[PDB]
Amino acid sequence: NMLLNYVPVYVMLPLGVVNVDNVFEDPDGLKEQLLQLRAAGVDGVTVDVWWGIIELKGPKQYDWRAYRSLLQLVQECGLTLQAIMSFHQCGGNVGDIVNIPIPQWVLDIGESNHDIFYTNRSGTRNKEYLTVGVDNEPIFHGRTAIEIYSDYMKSFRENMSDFLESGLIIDIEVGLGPAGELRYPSYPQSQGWEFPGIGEFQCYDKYLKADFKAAVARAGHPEWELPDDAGKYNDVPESTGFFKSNGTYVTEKGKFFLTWYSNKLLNHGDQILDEANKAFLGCKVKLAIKVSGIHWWYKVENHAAELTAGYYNLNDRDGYRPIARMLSRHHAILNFTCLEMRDSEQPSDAKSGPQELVQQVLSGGWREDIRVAGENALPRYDATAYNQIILNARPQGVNNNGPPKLSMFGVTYLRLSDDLLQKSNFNIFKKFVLKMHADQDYCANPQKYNHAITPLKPSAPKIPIEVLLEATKPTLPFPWLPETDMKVDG
Ligand SMILES: OC[C@H]1O[C@H](O[C@H]2[C@H](O)[C@@H](O)[C@@H](O)O[C@@H]2CO)[C@H](O)[C@@H](O)[C@@H]1O
Ligand SMILES: OC[C@H]1O[C@@H](O)[C@H](O)[C@@H](O)[C@@H]1O
Repeated sequence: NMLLNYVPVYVMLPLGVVNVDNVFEDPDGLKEQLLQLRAAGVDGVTVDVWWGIIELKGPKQYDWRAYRSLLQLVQECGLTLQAIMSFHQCGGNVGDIVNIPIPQWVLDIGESNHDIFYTNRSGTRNKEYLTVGVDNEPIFHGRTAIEIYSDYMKSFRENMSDFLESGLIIDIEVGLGPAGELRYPSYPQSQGWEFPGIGEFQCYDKYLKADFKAAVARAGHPEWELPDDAGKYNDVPESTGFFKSNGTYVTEKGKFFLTWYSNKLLNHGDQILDEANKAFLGCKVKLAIKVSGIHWWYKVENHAAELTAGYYNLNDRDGYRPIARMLSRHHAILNFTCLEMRDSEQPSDAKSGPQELVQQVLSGGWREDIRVAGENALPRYDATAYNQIILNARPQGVNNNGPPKLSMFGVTYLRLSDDLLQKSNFNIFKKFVLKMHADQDYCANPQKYNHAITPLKPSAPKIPIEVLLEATKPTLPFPWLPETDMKVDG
């Protein structure tokens, strides 16, 4: 039955639906919009549950009231919800039209210890997310960074227990870095970065620097230092000593560094997912993480932008499949934040391969047998963008004889706004939804399309780093259709 080809669609809510003062500003206005979404067949909505808003007053001083009101309204409107545990700041990344810092009490600690922030070679501290360097340092009034994240999720679970039991929440997206994605803040607009700059390594805080020095010493090269020839944010690879042909990135020193740098992210994600699994154990919800889509420089040997962001991906080394393998033990979903782009839409001097990157990432996930989801990177309202999203959702089209061999677990659309509801735009959006649903009407019971959610089980045993890195072996991607068989047209 065709319903087996159904891929659910979710819509991200406006940034700041509950403001920095923890107030659900305009319920009536949101309601009108939500009702239009429900009428259009949208399965659910997505929202940031901001750490800086909820635990503002002080350690474990949570206030869930405003969010309880929002969830209540969402439920009343007949929509499901994807909740993002947002442990990051809103404001310095593309589209961030509102400023929401992390808890002030944490920022106060940052005044006496600047090394709790990601730091670049020049010494500039980025305050949008706590460096992985302090994940296990008990410097926050007795707690470590991971314990803070853990306590937060447990409080959410307990205080929103009625919504969880009633099945309102479909999945919990655990924020793991800038913009909620598992990556280093290598391309900060707040520091002057501009596409398609290669970005900069963010491993200069005292915690990461010390870990590196100890590591190279144990490797027999105590004299090795962090990269000093990688250039600046807006450089091009060929103008740097680190990324040029036969440059530092290909030397024993460079390879060791890149492995160390990317490994920190894998472990960061694995340890926090462990806590998320314990916090939501038994609940009918799934776990998910977000991976950034860094398509610029993907078509040159150095893959410079990916490397500075923490994804050690080269033409002969898969830097994404190891992440997918790590996710399997947690039975988590890999959410890829860039599915609507086409190579031809990118300037040629950027050497961008968004289409190829998507194929590589989704294929790796399916090969590791995990579920994969995604979202468009930039606001788009045209047919071509929707058709590309639909192609990626079902790479080999629909199957009239049963379920498709390949399909994404869901797609989240960024973002709900007055522009989207404009007559003509919303008209196209409705067709996008219909096509994602494979020409079927909105289906309220997820079980009908094999998306039933069972109680979250405990995570499987820890997978050693060496086994994770075996996933770096390059593999051929699954075959992709040149265009979707379920086009929106125009
Ligand atoms: O509201 C979710 C999330 O949205 C923004 O980050 C997006 C980004 O704009 C996209 O281009 C892509 O990278 O996915 C990101 C995460 O969904 C905000 O910048 C971020 O703070 C917020 O959590
Ligand atoms: O915010 C950065 C964005 O700027 C836009 O002008 C470009 O078209 C995007 O490709 C880029 O990601």
